[PDB]
Amino acid sequence: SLTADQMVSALLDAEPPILYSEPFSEASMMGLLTNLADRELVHMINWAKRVPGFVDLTLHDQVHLLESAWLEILMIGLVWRSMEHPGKLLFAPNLLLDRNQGKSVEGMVEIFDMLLATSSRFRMMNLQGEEFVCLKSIILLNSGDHIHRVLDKITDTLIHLMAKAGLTLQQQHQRLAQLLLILSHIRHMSNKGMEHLYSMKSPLSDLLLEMLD
Amino acid sequence: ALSLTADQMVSALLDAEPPILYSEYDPTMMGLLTNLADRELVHMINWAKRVPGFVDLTLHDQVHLLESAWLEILMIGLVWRSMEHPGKLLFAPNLLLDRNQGKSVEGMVEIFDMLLATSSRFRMMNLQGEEFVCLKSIILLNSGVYTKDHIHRVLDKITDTLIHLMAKAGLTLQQQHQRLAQLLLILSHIRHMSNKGMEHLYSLSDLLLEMLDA
Ligand SMILES: CC/C(=C(\c1ccc(O)cc1)c1ccc(OCCN(C)C)cc1)c1ccccc1
Ligand SMILES: CC/C(=C(\c1ccc(O)cc1)c1ccc(OCCN(C)C)cc1)c1ccccc1
Repeated sequence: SLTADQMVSALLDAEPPILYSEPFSEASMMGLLTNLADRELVHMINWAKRVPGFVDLTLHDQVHLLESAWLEILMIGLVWRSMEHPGKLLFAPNLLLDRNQGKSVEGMVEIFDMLLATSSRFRMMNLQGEEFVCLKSIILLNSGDHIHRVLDKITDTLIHLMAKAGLTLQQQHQRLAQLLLILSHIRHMSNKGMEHLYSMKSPLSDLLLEMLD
Repeated sequence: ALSLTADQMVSALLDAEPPILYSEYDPTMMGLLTNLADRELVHMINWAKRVPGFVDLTLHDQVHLLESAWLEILMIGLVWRSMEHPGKLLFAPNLLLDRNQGKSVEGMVEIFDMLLATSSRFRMMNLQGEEFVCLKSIILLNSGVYTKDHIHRVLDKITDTLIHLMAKAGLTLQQQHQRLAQLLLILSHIRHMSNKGMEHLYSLSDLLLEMLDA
């Protein structure tokens, strides 16, 4: 219903805050991130409810979308924070880790490097905040009819941002392609992430349902 | 390679297309799929070498891109040929499985329904052959690009090719970048399905370098 520019403003206003973290072992480092993550998830839900077209979906669909996309969203949020910190990841203002410390957790050295590669790619493209919030909304809606019309609106919005940037048509859809292809790499990183979290001993849906309702 | 046109890009990719192989005739499942995939893999190497700008890369990079994308390439091919067979996957012309047949297969418990939905998606989008071969080429160059400027230059060109096909088809410019977005978002799902497959298979850098010595 809305215009390409008020879509930007609405999403920007719905942006979650940057939370603070609470040598490392494997269990203490994953304790830090899990905590930050679970705190971060509360704010993600409130953000999702303010993404245009989300609350119009059934509760069953809202939960399902967040359930499959939550790690993707945390990761692209992490990458966005670490953009101006080459060779490092900004989990929190009080938790900036280089590649060296990432070996505290086994199997995390691979995922770590994939996040750093994404961060450099965003810097190479000089990703804007107006585009970032658009990419993040797409992730929430795509990873899981009405949804596609909303997704089609975000595409127009992204194009609108690139057209106002002074870009000709060729560089516009080229950049659009470049951006969306990164999401495939983000999905990949999430998949490898779920594995590791599954490779651990023992409520998201409970948290999702509790806060969404 | 960077100086081709959209029509020359399409023409090169279409003639680079691998043949649809058959499952081994033996009247008297993962074994059949493994056998089929390994024979398909040999044709994939020949195809990849015909993808514009792929041979401009080093031998090491060619191996890396293929080891990262091979299952995605096989899966999108599976989805493509299963398009006009609703609610059923066409692994081979003589190996056609529907859902209940597929539910009883090793670890295809998750991806079968995903592959069908992807096939449903392409069908209701009316995916053209010219678009398909473009998407498959994109997969080849993009899957391992993060795990280099020439690669992104070829990708941008395949993007230019896709847009041209949509403009010629008679789509408005708004419909053009919308369709392009839809197609590329699907690649995320295909990446997702591949990961699910790789894991199950996990329970190479070698053989590729062997095949590309040709
Ligand atoms: C990439 C860092 C990370 C997590 C993370 C990323 C971004 C962010 O802002 C916060 C954390 C991470 C770690 C643990 C985690 O667990 C939450 C789920 N619990 C309830 C099991 C989630 C994300 C991670 C995820 C999986 C495996 C290893 C590490
Ligand atoms: C989706 C069907 C499939 C295979 C397949 C897909 C498309 C195609 O055209 C042909 C086959 C599949 C099955 C086995 C397989 O193994 C080859 C590698 N071997 C040496 C381990 C590859 C793909 C599969 C992949 C992973 C797990 C379970 C099934």
